[PDB]
Amino acid sequence: LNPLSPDIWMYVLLAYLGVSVVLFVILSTRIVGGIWWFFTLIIISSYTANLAAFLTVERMESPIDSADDLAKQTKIEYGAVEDGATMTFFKKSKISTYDKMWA
Amino acid sequence: IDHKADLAVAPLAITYVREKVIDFSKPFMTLGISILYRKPNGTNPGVFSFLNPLSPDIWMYVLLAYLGVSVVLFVILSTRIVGGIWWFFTLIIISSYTANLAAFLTVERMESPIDSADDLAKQTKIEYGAVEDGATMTFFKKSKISTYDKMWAFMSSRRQSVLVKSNEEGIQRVLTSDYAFLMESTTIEFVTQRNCNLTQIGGLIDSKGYGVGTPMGSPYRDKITIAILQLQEEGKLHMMKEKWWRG
Amino acid sequence: FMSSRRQSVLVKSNEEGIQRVLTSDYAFLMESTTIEFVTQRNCNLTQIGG
Amino acid sequence: VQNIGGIFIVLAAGLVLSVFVAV
Amino acid sequence: VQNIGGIFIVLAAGLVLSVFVAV
Repeated sequence: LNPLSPDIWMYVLLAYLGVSVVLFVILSTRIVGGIWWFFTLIIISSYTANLAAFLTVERMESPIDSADDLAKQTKIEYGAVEDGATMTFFKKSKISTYDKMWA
Repeated sequence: IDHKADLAVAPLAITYVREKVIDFSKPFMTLGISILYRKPNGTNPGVFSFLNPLSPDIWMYVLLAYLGVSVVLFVILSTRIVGGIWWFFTLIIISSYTANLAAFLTVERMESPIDSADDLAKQTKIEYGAVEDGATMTFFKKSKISTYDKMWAFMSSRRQSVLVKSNEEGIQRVLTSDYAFLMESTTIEFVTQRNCNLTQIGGLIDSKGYGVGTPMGSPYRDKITIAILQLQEEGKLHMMKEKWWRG
Repeated sequence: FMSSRRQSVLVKSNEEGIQRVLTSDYAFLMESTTIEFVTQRNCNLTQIGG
Repeated sequence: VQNIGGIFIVLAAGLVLSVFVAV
Repeated sequence: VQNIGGIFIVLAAGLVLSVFVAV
């Protein structure tokens, strides 16, 4: 379930079976072996880099366990009951966590 | 101010709010406000466990499964293709392990060491405060800088259990929980020379002065001032500093 | 950030500003005409920002 | 579990394909 | 990820032409 767009690995699969059968029907052997080893290493490195970026983005977004962690977080929206309790305290709070939560 | 004492020798900071009430001599000691914190109690080493895998029991499941299919490959054209398939399956496993380790290391490298006082002012998990009815609390009221205003607002918001009465309770409050104190740096130097388990994070915030407290309007204060200036010229203050702050 | 460390990172004169850029990891903030004279004079420094 | 569950599923699928080819 | 696919199929056509020339 990669964040990258799919079917590129399907293209690699069909092209790999094609170059495998055109190798099977026939100094060039070590050349095409090193070429395919290098290009599969390139594909593995790109997949590893994309997985590392997605895992770093997931582990950067920690679960919300505190008010200041919620204040630094921006995707989850938050609110309370207007014109009464738990709003007038947020109206006149000078602490930076609660100021950024009034923001 | 009630003339129940004619001299105060206990170290009190010279401020503007007390210059208009009582008088002081020249400061025999200089001062800076600093933050006492515990040392970071982390960095688990590999003396007994060194954390080789991630998801370790299921990593052992992976190792058992690959040893089982290696035995299956040993007992039974197709052998080359099956070995290559399990070869790039192990390459997939190695790539996933590398990605997870890189994510963990990049998360571990991007951390805040709460060195400055503004880093303490930003967060609210690390509770903080000072000695109640002291010069540090009075300075935080009159501070027009918004960082110390935010710190005093957080101190006054939870005033029931953040303002201790003595610096021994300061050590008892730093040594448990996740508390950091804002007090006088000479006391911080004394408790860090006595105990090598704490750190002074950040530099001196603002300078102050340890003077001799006198009642207002006396020539006794002026004689005390000339005596302290001659004594600091005599150099015995440095000898008392090297005697008491050492050890 | 400047006013919290107002007695440590703030200079008293323009000669302290150019030397703190050259010696320590530090950037100065001043009127652009003097910075134009410094960049025409000295080559190791430059002007950042509009 | 999760990614490793799919790894185990494709390992079992490769085992079944190896059994089918090996006959 | 389709940026990698373009250079991948350019190099695939290059190795196909290399196989065609060398044989």
